[PDB]
Parts: sequence; structure tokens; C-alpha cells
Amino acid sequence: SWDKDVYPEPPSRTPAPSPQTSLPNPITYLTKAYDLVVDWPVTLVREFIERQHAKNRTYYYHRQYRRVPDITECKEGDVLCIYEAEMQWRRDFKVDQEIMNIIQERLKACQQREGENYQQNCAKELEQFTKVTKAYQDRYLDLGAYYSARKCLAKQKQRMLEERKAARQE
Amino acid sequence: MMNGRPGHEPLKFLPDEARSLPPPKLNDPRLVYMGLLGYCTGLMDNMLRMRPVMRAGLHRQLLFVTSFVFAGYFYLKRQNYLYAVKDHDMFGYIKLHPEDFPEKEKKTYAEILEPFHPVR
Repeated sequence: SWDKDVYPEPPSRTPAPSPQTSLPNPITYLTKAYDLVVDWPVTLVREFIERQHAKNRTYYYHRQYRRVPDITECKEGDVLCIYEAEMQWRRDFKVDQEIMNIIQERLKACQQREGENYQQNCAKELEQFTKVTKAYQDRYLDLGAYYSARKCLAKQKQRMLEERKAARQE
Repeated sequence: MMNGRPGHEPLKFLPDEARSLPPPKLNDPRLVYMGLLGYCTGLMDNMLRMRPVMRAGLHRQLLFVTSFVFAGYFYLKRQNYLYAVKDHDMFGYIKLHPEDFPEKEKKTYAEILEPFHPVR
């Protein structure tokens, strides 16, 4: 299973078979024999396993990371507070890599299924990619290899100033 | 630097006020390394004289280890006192001339504008 909201998937619409030839579809036969000889024995092996995994049911949790003071709340030089603001940002920055991948999975998953209509029926997924990319580029692009929170902050302040100077004229 | 400070007795190895400082632990990493420097000396001595390096002259080897730990213990105690005095004089100076070591308020990064250097 998986969450169908994280990974949206249009319902399948298979036309019902319309066989108007006298001959037998050889696909539909090896599909029966495949179910009896391959699918059926395997499902027993899996049902056996999941009855063991039910007897030894174990649990694990997603770790919670409360929020710590931002970098903006750190006096210059106080490495004790910079360190925690830096660790948090690195955690945040990493979750943003995986958000981008998820948005990319959708766009790739849509391109395949729409097939010859991707130029039309993949607009919404291409729009989220185009939007979530602009945000990503506005946060993390050009930081460099030694990227950190302080550089992320410096890049934002330099951009908030270049836009304030847009209206200071207009 | 500290030669002529007040109350400095001449050629006194461990002044009395050093006794207010905690002693070196006997198995101090610094004392233990002295024990090994002693042991090696006994081994080097046997090597230079063409004797069995480890079997020969254990009385000598024991006395090389003891000599270096003994001397290192008292030498360590003196360096602790010299280092304790350095801080003592350093901090009391800060107190007597506060106008020369002003406490500074350091702005937070919200208020600082670090220039951004793109890596393209």
C-alpha cells in the first residue's frame, strides 16, 4: 500500500472485452494457466509469511524533531545556537530534496500513463514542477558545496533587497 | 613574561600556594607516557649494549620507568601551578582595567547583512 494523496493515480478505465472473432485469444489462456501455476502457489507462500509477521508484530515510529530557534535568532559567534540552527536547516534542506523527488515522481508517472496526450493531460503536474522548482531555485541554487543556513539567509536578504528596490522605483 | 611578578620567590620549584591546586592523577595520560618513555630507554640501552632487549637487566628497566614517572609527577605539578598563575594574573587584570576589555553586544543574524557570494 501507499497513500493515494501523496501519489495521486487516476482510476483505471479498461474497456470491457469485445471479442468478435471466432479464434481464441492466446493471451487469455496463458493468463489462466499463469494464475493457477504461478500466482496461486506464490500467494500461499506469502500468506504463510504474513501469518508469521502477525505473530511477531513489531512497531517503529517516525521521529519527531521539535523546532529550535532559527538562524535569524542567533547572535553572531554563539556557536551553541548556530550549531542547532545549522543542524535544523540541514534536516530541512534534506526534506526538501525528497519533496522535489516526489513532485518528480508524479510528473514522470503522469508522462507515462497519459502517453500520447502528455502535452495536454499532464499540465497540472508540469505546473507543480514548474512552481516547486522556482521555490527550490529561490532557496538553494548557487549556495555552493559549503552550503549552510547562514548562506541561505544571506541569499534571501540579498533577494529581498533586490525586490524592495523594484518598488522603491516603481 | 612572569619573571618579576609580586611575591615571586627565587628558584622555588613548587611555591606554597600551589598546594591549593588538585594534584596530577597518578595514572595521568601525561605521567603514563613518561612511564613508556622510561621503558623505551631501558630497551634502547639494552640494544645499544648488545643485550637481550626485554629480558636483560629488569632492575634497570624498572628504575628507568620509576625515575621518569617520579620526575614527571613533580614536573607536572609545577606546570599546573605555572598555568594556574597565568590565568590568575590574566583574569585579575581584566577586572582591574574593565574599560580596556569592554563587553560587546553582538547583533543577531536577523540584523546582519552578510554579502552573498553565488557559486555558479
